[PDB]
Amino acid sequence: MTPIEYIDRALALVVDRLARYPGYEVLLSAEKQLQYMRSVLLDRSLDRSALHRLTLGSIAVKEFDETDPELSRALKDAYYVGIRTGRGLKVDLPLE
Ligand SMILES: [Cl-]
Ligand SMILES: [Cl-]
Ligand SMILES: [Cl-]
Repeated sequence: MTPIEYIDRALALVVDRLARYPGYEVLLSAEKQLQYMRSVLLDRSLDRSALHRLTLGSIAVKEFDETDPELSRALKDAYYVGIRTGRGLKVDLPLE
């Protein structure tokens, strides 16, 4: 799995949930923070600074641990892989 696949998983679940709770500011905030992490992964010119301002882990615990554990887990996975630095990720060579 790549970090982006985790982000995209979380995003799909947030979108699914938004179909049920279209107004929910918490989900809308989560969607914004995921999209930002996604853009950071895709574009090096984008400043990585604001990553420290993200609250996805806190949101999962406070809002979804009880209510929606599938979403909670997905948000936590996405937050973690999103703040992991570039330099520690793993690479597979062809033929290996
Ligand atoms: Cl969890
Ligand atoms: Cl790290
Ligand atoms: Cl790793």
